[PDB]
Amino acid sequence: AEPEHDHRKRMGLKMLLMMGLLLPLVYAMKRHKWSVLKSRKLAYRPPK
Amino acid sequence: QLLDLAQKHFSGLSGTYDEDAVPTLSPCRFTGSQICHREDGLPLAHVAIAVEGPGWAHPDNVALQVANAIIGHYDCTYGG
Repeated sequence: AEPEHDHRKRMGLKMLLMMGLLLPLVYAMKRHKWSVLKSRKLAYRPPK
Repeated sequence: QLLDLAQKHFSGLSGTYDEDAVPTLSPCRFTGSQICHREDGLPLAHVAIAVEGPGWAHPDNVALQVANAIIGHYDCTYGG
């Protein structure tokens, strides 16, 4: 009914191991880029 | 004549010197950062952008100055 059974599960493990490496790494790429905004300080200095 | 005058008028800082405290300059950390003062009521924008340079002593200020000369400077009253 499902011959590919073994292959999908073999690929699924590789997918999980890939995502386990990739997901924290892309998040780290995002955070560092976003950090310029995430630590930005505002100050309002109106005149007089 | 200058050395004569220097001894004539500046000599008077002898006696004793530096016997309690001496100050030498500490290095100053450069930070790659941004300051943006947004004022939409002034007609022209001023922007100054810089990397960290090496300091007075460094032989490679010459090559920097040359590279700066190439880029140079412009102003609306230049005829070129």
